[PDB]
Amino acid sequence: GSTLEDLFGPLFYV
Amino acid sequence: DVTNATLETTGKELTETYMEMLNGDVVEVSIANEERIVSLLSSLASANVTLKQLIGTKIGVAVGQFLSDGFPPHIVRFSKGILDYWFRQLPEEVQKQLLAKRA
Repeated sequence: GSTLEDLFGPLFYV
Repeated sequence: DVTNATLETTGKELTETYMEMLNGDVVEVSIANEERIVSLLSSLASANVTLKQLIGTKIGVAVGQFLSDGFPPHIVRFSKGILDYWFRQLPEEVQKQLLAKRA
């Protein structure tokens, strides 16, 4: 399934 | 919501602006590019973006590029707040999967 990196790029964090 | 087409062209222009500014590894920030970045981003700071649009338009990825080391913190804060808002608007358990797979 989608990862946070798929949707927001490899630099984004929560 | 916003149309896919608005998000998609904005994502394309953001990525093209990003790529233009890279002098090899080093980000070069002109006055005009600084101002073009803000203009592109501030059109997205009022958009409600869906998970499907995040998947299809890649707008979150295009905004996320401007969290990298070469950009001014004014721009990096803007990109971070835009992505924070879109992530929080996602359904709670979707937030939990994306987070949990990451831990």
